[PDB]
Amino acid sequence: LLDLQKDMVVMLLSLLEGNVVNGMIARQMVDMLVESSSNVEMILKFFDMIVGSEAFQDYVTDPRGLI
Amino acid sequence: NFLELAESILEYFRPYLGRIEIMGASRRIERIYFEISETNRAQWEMPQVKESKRQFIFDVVNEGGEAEKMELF
Amino acid sequence: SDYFDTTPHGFETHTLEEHNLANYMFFLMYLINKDETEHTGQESYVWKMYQERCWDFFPAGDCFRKQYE
Repeated sequence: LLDLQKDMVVMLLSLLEGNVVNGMIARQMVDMLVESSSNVEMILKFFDMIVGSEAFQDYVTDPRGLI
Repeated sequence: NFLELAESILEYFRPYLGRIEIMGASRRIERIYFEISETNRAQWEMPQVKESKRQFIFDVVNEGGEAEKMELF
Repeated sequence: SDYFDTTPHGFETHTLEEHNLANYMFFLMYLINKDETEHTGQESYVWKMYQERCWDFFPAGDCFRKQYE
């Protein structure tokens, strides 16, 4: 799924190489990201995730990990 | 607003979100974006690689500044 | 240089493809090595003014790019 994810956005990045500043084709992209506002908010907030590693160091139990 | 909502990702990838400008095909200046290996945003920092860039700019500004000034780069 | 960097590369062309100093000399060869009957109206003009040492014909300020858009 994630693999596919890339490809999807990749086509979008293949859709934006030709842009002016306020090109139609790009502001339609913003228009969809805002049409899918919270819906995209979810994917971007999936990327809160190493990263949290230090918090494990805050209350590590037995070096392998475990909390 | 949607991106102020998304700040963390941009903050993480900022170091190695490469970007430049080109006069690409359409004559207008496209601004491409490209991945940079985090090793590439490191190897170009500490060593001779910085001073070599300094030697470079010294060898261009004092010698080039002309039609080669892109090419030599 | 700064006006002529507005175009790509630019100023190095203006010093070659345009005025390039030398070509005024080749053109002064071309006038002196050419029959007075054979001149074109442009070249006859430049020849005449050259005889009178008015020297207006050298561009000053304006060039072909300054003159146009």
